[PDB]
Amino acid sequence: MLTAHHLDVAHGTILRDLSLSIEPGRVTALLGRNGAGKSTLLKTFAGELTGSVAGVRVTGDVTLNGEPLARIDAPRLACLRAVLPQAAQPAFPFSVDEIVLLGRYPHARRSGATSHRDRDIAWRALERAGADALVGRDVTTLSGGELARVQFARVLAQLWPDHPRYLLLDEPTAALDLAHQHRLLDTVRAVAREWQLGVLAIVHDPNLAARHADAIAMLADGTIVAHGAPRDVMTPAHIAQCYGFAVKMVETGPPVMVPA
Amino acid sequence: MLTAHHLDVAGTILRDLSLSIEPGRVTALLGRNGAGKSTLLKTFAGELTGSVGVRVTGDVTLNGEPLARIDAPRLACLRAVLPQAAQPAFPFSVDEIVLLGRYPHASHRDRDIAWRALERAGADALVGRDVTTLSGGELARVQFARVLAQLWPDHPRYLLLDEPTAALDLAHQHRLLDTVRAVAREWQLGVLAIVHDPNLAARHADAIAMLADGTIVAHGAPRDVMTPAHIAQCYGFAVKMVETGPPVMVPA
Amino acid sequence: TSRRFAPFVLAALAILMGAMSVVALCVGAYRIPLAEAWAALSGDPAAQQARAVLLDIRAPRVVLALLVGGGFGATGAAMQALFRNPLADPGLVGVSSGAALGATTLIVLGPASAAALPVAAFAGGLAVAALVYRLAASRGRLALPLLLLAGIAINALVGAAIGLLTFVADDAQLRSLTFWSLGSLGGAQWPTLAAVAPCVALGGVLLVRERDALNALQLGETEALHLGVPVQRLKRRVLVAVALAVGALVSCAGIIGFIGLVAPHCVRLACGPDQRIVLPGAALLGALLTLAADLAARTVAAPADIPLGVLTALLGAPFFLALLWKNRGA
Amino acid sequence: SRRFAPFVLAALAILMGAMSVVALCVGAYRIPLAEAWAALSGDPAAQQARAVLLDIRAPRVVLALLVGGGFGATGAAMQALFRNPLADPGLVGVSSGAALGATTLIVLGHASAAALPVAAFAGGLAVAALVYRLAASRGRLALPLLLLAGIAINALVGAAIGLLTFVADDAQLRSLTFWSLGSLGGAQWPTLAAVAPCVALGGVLLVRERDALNALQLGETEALHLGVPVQRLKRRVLVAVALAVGALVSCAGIIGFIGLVAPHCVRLACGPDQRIVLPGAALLGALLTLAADLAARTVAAPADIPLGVLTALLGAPFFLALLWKNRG
Ligand SMILES: CCCCCCCCCCO[C@@H]1O[C@H](CO)[C@@H](O[C@H]2O[C@H](CO)[C@@H](O)[C@H](O)[C@H]2O)[C@H](O)[C@H]1O
Ligand SMILES: CCCCCCCCCCO[C@@H]1O[C@H](CO)[C@@H](O[C@H]2O[C@H](CO)[C@@H](O)[C@H](O)[C@H]2O)[C@H](O)[C@H]1O
Repeated sequence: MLTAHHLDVAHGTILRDLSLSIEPGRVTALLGRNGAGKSTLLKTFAGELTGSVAGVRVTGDVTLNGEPLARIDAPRLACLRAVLPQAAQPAFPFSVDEIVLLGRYPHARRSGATSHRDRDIAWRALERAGADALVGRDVTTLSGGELARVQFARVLAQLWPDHPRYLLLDEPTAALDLAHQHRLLDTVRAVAREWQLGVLAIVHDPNLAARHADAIAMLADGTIVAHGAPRDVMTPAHIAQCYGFAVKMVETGPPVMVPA
Repeated sequence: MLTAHHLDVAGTILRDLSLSIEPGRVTALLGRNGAGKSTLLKTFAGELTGSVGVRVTGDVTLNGEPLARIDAPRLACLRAVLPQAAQPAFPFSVDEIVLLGRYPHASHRDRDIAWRALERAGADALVGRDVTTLSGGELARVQFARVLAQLWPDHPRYLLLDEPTAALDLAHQHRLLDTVRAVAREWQLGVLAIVHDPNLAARHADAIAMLADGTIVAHGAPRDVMTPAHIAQCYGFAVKMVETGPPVMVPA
Repeated sequence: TSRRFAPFVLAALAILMGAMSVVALCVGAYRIPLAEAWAALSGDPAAQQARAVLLDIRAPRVVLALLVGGGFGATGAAMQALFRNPLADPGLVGVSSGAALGATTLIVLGPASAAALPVAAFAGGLAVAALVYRLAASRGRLALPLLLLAGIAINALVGAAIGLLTFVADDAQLRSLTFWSLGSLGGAQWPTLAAVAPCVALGGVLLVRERDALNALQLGETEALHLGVPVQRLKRRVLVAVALAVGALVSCAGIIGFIGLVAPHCVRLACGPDQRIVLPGAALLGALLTLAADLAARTVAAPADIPLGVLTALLGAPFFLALLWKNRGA
Repeated sequence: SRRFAPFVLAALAILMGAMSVVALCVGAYRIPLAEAWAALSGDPAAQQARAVLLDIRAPRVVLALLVGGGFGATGAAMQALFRNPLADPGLVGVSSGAALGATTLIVLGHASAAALPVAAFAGGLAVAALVYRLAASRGRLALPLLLLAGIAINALVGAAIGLLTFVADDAQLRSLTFWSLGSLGGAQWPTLAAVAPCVALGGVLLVRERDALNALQLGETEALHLGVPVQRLKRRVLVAVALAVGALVSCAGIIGFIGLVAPHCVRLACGPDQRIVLPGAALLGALLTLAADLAARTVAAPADIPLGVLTALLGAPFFLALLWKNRG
């Protein structure tokens, strides 16, 4: 598993005694108000804060399938985890084909082999991202929604099964329209179940985390203040201290958070 | 009454669009990305009809007279725009920003208003702070206080929100939308706001207009408009509605 | 809604500048104490030659240093507001290049009236500052990115003409070009200041008449438009005012040199971005810094008279080294 | 998949070669092609035409190819490393260093005559290295801080250059002024015996980084997640650039828009993939410079126009063009 045990990250401490584990096959959604430290915790699971990169000091164990992250080379690490970020407007007008292929960079053997399996994976990843209509296109004529499908294609390409890995979503779901957001978190869950992949996704709408996550970690002031299935964690008292927001729950035919 | 009748904008991104913002009431505008929400808002603001390369046709009127015929600096005293809090190029104090709300009016009753604007927006602890030490939530609150400073009454004006709820937290985007209505009502003031979360508009609008491919496809109170088939042809998204005792939208 | 207790900062600089200014007259190549120099300028029949060295050789140079510093300080404050960016230099308008084109066109194509050189630099300064504006504006919307792109392109073409003209220049012409291009207040005489000063003051007036609109524009261009600021008319009025003051100054000082970046940046860090403080604030501090720089040249290596551009670069370098050290981490 | 441009590369090649021949058969010392072929063939009647072709005219052609090729490829690399088309090989401060190296030699002293490129070369690299050290923090290099360190050191450098120009005499002024204007009139074989391997090496380090460069143009954080040593690569690209551009400007003076223009054309022609753009740029760079330097030798002969002048008369319509391009 991908695991933080008694994690501290530090300018004071932004993460204080934090313990969370990402389970292969299951999707863990990360909730918290702005500044709660969600994006730090995720950078920490990426390994941006531990190794020959930083002055910020980190304490406690963080573990990927059994070894401390700090002992995992950025090249090797690029094969066990991938990060789907956000503000994807590229600096130069690459093609879609090129963006996705770049996800095969940590695998390309010579240095940038672009082998035939790689062009297939790139096509099959564009397939599951639902972006295969966009083969050819200049990435700068793409709506933010199309581009967001392409970046998802590219991050799948990097994790494609070959010869347990981890996918870290950094608020991928916002600025997608409604139907789009549910589409992506459904596919993410499917991939996580099919490839035995551990997913941590930072999500804004707690109702959205409720429908698509197997597990929820509510992060309040550098610490995880609730963890577990959407049924048990999603409660008025928890939403209360995580968000300062007085809510109530309501049923359907997964239960929805509602104000007042 | 701030009204658009048979309004076209140019390809063409708004096709034959009729809608009216009316004082005391908050209309919320819903649509998916690329539906022309932001174009229509700029149109009401008077950005595409004064003197400033695109084609606009139809009547857009503010309290009777056509927008095409209202100076920018007088227009600035009839409407204001909440643009979602950006941190300026240089480190002004919170006071200097709010007082800038008073620029179309400019002093002495100014400093008094800027205070009472800062208070209604719940951003008065922030006085004398540098805006670049502010979190985006405080920054949002201060920008809100600047727009209230601009529309403040003394001796029917309009407030347009270009997605100010954006990435405020859950509890603060609710406060802001509530306090807009509260001010819309007291100062008798027409509010048009682009909202992302359809349930957020349900809970705080008086009227919901849905935008689908350049044109309006529904208009009325949340109760009558928030239907699965409207959400379908607006968002291409299959939902159902659940009660509460404000009925909330849910997929499946 | 309080304030920041600036105006003493403004007052101090005015005093410090004024003081320094007075001492500047006594420490040039002609050394004279405050007493004897007062007496001479006040009509003492015993010091008719001393009045002539001070009122004819020293004064125009000290006054030119105040016009240059105050000029660059104020136009920089305006441009940095206009571009919402502390790195906008007054040069970018186009005007510096045209000065250097017109100055070199005249030095090298002789076929000399001492009013011929500044008038040429001033015409070229405004012409290429006006040509760059037309290339960027579309009758009539002025995108600041396009103004910068026209500038890059028109600057490439003017440097082509300059090097071509340099290439063909004989020894005397080359010596003017490089001297003028290192910046010097050593050409300062009253008849030209009669012409330069009203330009700089009229540019100065036009900027002041825009201190509120510029403050509103610091909020966002679209934000300011919503407040009623006519941001397109505002862009053009600042540029023509900057072009008019800088063009007058480069015409008789040459290329200098970092003040319009440094001065409005310290005044800002002391009093905030409020255009109502910064524009007179930066001009006082600019006049104070330029004069400190010219007092330094006429002194540190006496009797050599070191190019002023060299000394103002020795302010720029520590200023940007301070910026660097400050914005580590960030 | 959607991008077959190796014909673009191959075309640029043919056009470059073609231009090379055309440059060898023109023009100041009047040689008709018949005397040109006889001279190259060993006919003793064409003995002087041969010395011109091989000792005067060949070194300038090969130098123009080295200059244009070196600036195109390092433009290609700088713009990928900074993910901005406007990044220019000079930002390291190599160009000022060379100016300061060369102008302290012209104005003080001493030795001769291949001493001018060595001073210019040691000056570039030293100012390059200083600008690097001021920005890095042992060991993380932010590219904003690189620029500030550059602005600052170029301030300091420019003053030292201003002070030398000031105390210089009329002969020494004639030398700076023209040294900084650009020229290939110097070119002889022993010169570019040294320069060529210097820029031959730089180009090898850059091609050796092309795949990491492509990942980088996707995101500094994105490249980092794919396994690129983003810190080690910035330092690697910067050295290689400071190295070929240093050797180049040390014996050509300051030129002059090519490192911007050629990569931007191949990027418009073939997209941004570093695997095509660096050879493409190096190729089109060498082609545009030869063409420029040919015009300088012959447009006003026997005047030898500084080539800084001509390569600016190239950047002017280019920037004027992509103005006109991006009005929207
Ligand atoms: C805030 C920005 C505004 C700052 C204004 C700058 C102040 C500069 C004033 C320029 O006015 C000049 O004053 C000189 C005073 O000496 C006059 O010379 C006069 O005195 C000279 C000294 O001998 C004589 O040579 C001249 O004939 C005689 O005109 C000169 O004509 C006049 O134009
Ligand atoms: C990837 C880079 C590809 C670009 C190719 C450029 C490579 C240039 C390397 C320079 O090599 C030179 O070749 C000359 C050949 O002529 C030699 O001159 C020799 O021949 C000359 C005339 O032919 C004589 O004048 C000289 O004395 C004699 O050294 C010279 O020594 C040698 O250093």
